[PDB]
Amino acid sequence: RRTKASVPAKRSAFKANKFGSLAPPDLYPEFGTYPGGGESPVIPFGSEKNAEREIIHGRWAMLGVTGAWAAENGTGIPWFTAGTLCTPDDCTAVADKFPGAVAPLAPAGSGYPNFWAVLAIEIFLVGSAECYRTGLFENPFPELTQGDVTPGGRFDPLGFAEAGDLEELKIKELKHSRLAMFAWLGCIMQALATQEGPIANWTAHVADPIHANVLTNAAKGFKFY
Amino acid sequence: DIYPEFGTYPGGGESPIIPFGSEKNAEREVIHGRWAMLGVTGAWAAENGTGIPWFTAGTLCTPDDCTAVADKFPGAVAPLAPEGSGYPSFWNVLIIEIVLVGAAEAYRTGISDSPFDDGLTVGDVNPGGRFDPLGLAESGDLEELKIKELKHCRLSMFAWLGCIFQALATQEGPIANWQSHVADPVHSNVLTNAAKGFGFY
Amino acid sequence: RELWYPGAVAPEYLNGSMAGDYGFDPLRLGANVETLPYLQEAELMNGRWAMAATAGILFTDATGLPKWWEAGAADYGYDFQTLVAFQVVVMGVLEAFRVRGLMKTPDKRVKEVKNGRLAMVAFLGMVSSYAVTGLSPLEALEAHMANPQAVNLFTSAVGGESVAFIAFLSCAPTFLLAQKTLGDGKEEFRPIPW
Amino acid sequence: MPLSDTQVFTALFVALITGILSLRLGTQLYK
Amino acid sequence: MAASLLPSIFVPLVGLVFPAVAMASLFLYIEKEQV
Ligand code: CLA
Ligand code: CLA
Ligand code: CLA
Ligand SMILES: CC1=C(/C=C/C(C)=C/C=C/C(C)=C/C=C/C=C(C)/C=C/C=C(C)/C=C/C2=C(C)CCCC2(C)C)C(C)(C)CCC1
Repeated sequence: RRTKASVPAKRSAFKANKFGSLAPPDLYPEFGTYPGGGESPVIPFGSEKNAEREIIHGRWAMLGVTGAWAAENGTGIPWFTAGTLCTPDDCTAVADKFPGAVAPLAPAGSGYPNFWAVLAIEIFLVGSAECYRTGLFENPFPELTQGDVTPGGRFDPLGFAEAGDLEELKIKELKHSRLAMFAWLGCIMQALATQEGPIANWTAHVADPIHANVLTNAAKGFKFY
Repeated sequence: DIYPEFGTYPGGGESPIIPFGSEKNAEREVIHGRWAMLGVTGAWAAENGTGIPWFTAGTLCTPDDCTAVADKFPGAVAPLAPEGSGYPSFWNVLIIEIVLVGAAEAYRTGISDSPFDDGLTVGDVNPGGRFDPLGLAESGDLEELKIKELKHCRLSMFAWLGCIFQALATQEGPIANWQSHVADPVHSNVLTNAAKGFGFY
Repeated sequence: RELWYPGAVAPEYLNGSMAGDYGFDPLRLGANVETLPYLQEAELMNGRWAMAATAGILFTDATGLPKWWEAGAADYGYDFQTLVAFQVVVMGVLEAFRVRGLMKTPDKRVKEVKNGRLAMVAFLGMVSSYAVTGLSPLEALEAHMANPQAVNLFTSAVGGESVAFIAFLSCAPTFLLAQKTLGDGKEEFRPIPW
Repeated sequence: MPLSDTQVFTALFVALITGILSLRLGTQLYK
Repeated sequence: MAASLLPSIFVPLVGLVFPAVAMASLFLYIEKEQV
C-alpha cells in the first residue's frame, strides 16, 4: 500500500442548477413570524433552542402526517391502530402493507419481520442518527455542525439550498412544518373524537360537507355522550 | 458533575425547556416534590397494606360513614375507633384536618407569626434550624443532600403524574398495575392497554 | 504486630498497611502490586456477602422460617425468571456504580475485615455441616452441645480428612521454621507466579 | 469392599502434601 | 462420593488443565529474557 491521493473530480448524480427564490420578497405574510425575524405573536419565545425544536418536530410531523396519509390510502388501516399489527407476537401481518410491493417484508411462511428484530434495528439505526444529529455520540461529519437543523452538505445531494435562495427555502420549510404539526394535532384529535382514520374523516367530510363535521359528531357526543 | 441527568438544579443551570422565571417557581417546585413524595409513598403503602387504590380512598370516609378507616391499618393492636362506637367521623377528622394543616401552613409561609419565634425565616424551603433535630443538615455535605432531595422530589412527582394517568387509564391502581406489568411485561404495557382500549375504545 | 502464627515472617509486600494484615499469603496471590487492591476489595465483598448471609441464615433458622437450603423452593410472589431478571438488572447497576467508585479510589476498617473473615468461615461451616450431617446451623449447634465429646466434624463422614488437615496445619509452621533456619529464604519462584 | 470416600480423600490430601514437598525439593535443586 | 466424581474431574485436570498451565508457564520462563 502506497498513498495515491489522486483527484476524485466527481460531480453529483443530480446537482440542482441555480434556480433562486420562487417566492415573493415578503416571506411570512401569515399569522406570526419566523424565528429571528420578528416578535412571537402569542406564545413567548422559550429559548434559542426552541427554533430548532420547532424545526425537528415539524420535519418529524411532516413525515408522520405523510405516513398516516399514505398508509390509509394504500391499506385503509388507521395510523393509530397500525401499531397493533407488528407486535412481539404476530408481526408477520405488518409485512404486506405497501401497495404494489414487488415482494413482502415477510416472504410467505415463517419468513417475517419480527417485532424484536424490527425494534432492535430501529433502535440501532434511529437512535444512532438521533444522537449523531445532536451533541450525543460524536460528529462523524466534521464538515457539518451538530445542533444545526440545516447542515446542508451531504444532506442536500441535489443542492436545492444553494441552487435557490436559502432563507426563503428555510421559511418555506418552516411554514410546511407548522402546517403539518397542526394537521398532526388535528389528526390525533380526530382519532380521539371519531375513532376513525384521517382519510376516513376526510372522505366523510367531503362526501356530505354540510354534515360530518366537529359539531355533527358533537351532536352525538363524539361517541361518549 | 453533581447533576449528570438531563436537567440541572435551580442554583445553576438554564432550565432548558421552560424558562426559570420567578424564584417563587423554584420554591413551589420543591414544595410540590416534598408533598408528592409523601403522596406516592402513601399510595404505595395503602395499596400494599389494604389493597385499596388511593384515588378511591376518599369514598371510604364520607359524612355518613368514616368508620371503615379504623380496621384498615395493618397490624394495629386495637382499632382506630372506640370499636363499635366509631367516634372518628368524616367531619370529626375534617375539623381536625383544617385546623392542623392551616396552622402548619400559615406558620410555614408566614401568614401568621411563627410560634417558635426562634430566628426561623418564613419563605425558605430548607429552614435547617429546628426541623433537623438529628443534625444531618448540619453534618455532611448539605448542598449534596439538597441535590438528592431535589432528585427524589422530581422523580416522585413524575411518578405521581404516572400514577394519576394510570388510574385514569387502567382503573386498577398503581401497585396493581406494577404487579400486572411484572407478572408479564411483554403483554401488559401502556401500548397493550391502548390496543385493548383504556375502557373507552 | 502479630502474624498468622507465632514465629511467622510476613511477606515484604505485606507490611501491615492493609487492614487485618497478619502476613498470611503462602501462595503469594497478592504478591503482584497492581492486583493487591483488587484482592483486598474482593475480600471485603466476599466478607460482606458472607456476613449478610450469616445474619439471614441464623435469623431465618431461629424464627422458624424455611431452611436456608430449602428457601428457594418456597412459593414467592414472583417466579424464578422475573426474579432473576430483577436481580440481573439491579445488581448490574449497583455493581457498575461500585466499579466506577473503585476506579475513582483503621479501627472500623479492621473490624469490618475481621467480621467478614469470620463470616466467610462461618458460612463455609454452615454449608459443610449441612452437606455432611443434613442439620441446620442451630440444630447442628444443639446436637454438638448435647454430646460435645463425640458429635463433631472430626467424627463425621469427613472426619479423617479433617484430622489430616489439622495435622498439616499444626505441623506446617514447624517445617517453615526449619526452612527459615536451614534455608536462605531466597525463593525466586512464588506458588502463584502471576 | 470398596474404599471409603474418607480414605480416598485422606490419601489424596497426603498426596497433595507430598506434591508440595516435591515442589520444595525441586526449587531447592534449581538453586 | 469419590468413584462417580473424581475421574470425571481429574482426567480433564491432568490431561487438559495441567498441560495448558505447564506449557504456558514453561514457555513464559524459557522465553523470559535473562535480565
Ligand atoms: C505415579 C503414580 C500414579 C499414576 C501413574 C496415576 C495414574 C492415574 N490416576 Mg492416580 N493417584 C496416584 C498416583 C498415580 N496415579 C496417587 C498416589 C493418588 C493419591 C492417592 C492418586 C489418586 C487418583 C485419583 C483420585 C484419581 C486418579 C486418576 C488417575 C488417572 C488419570 C487422571 C490423573 O492423572 O489424575 C491423577 C490425579 C492427581 C490428583 C495427581 C495424582 C498423582 C500422584 C500423587 C503424583 C504422581 C507424580 C509423578 C510421580 C511425577 C510427575 C512428574 C512428571 C513425570 C510428569 C490415571 C490412571 C483418576 C482416574 O482414575 O481417572 C479414570 C482419579 O479419579 N488417581
Ligand atoms: C412542539 C412544536 C412547536 C415548537 C417547539 C414551537 C416553537 C416555536 N414556535 Mg411554533 N408552531 C407550532 C408548534 C411549535 N412551535 C404549531 C403547531 C404552529 C401552528 C399552529 C406553530 C406556529 C407558529 C407561529 C405562527 C409562530 C411560532 C413561533 C414559535 C417560536 C416561539 C414560541 C415558543 O418558544 O414557545 C413554544 C411553546 C409551546 C409550543 C407551548 C404551547 C403549548 C400549547 C398548549 C399546545 C399543545 C399542543 C397539544 C394541545 C398537546 C396535546 C397533548 C396530547 C396528550 C393530547 C418557537 C420557535 C413564533 C416565532 O417564531 O416567534 C418569532 C411564531 O411567530 N410557531
Ligand atoms: C409543579 C411542580 C414543579 C414546579 C413548580 C417546577 C418548577 C421548576 N423546575 Mg421542576 N420538575 C417537575 C415539576 C415542577 N418543576 C417535575 C415533575 C419534573 C420531572 C420531569 C421536574 C424536573 C425538573 C428538571 C430536570 C429541571 C426542573 C427545573 C425547574 C425550574 C424551571 C421551570 C419553571 O420555572 O417553570 C415551572 C413551570 C411549570 C411547573 C409548569 C409546567 C407545565 C407543564 C404543562 C406540566 C405538565 C404536566 C401536567 C401536571 C399534566 C397535567 C395533568 C392533569 C391533567 C391531571 C423551576 C424552578 C429546571 C431548573 O431548575 O433549571 C435550573 C431543571 O433543570 N425541574
Ligand atoms: C478443590 C476441590 C476439588 C479439586 C481438588 C484437587 C485439584 C485436589 C488435588 C490434589 C493434587 C494436585 C495432588 C498432587 C500430588 C502430586 C504429587 C504427589 C507430585 C509429585 C511429583 C514429584 C515427586 C515430582 C518430582 C520431581 C520431578 C519429576 C521434577 C523435578 C524433580 C523432582 C524430583 C522434584 C474437586 C474439584 C475434585 C472437588 C471439589 C473440591
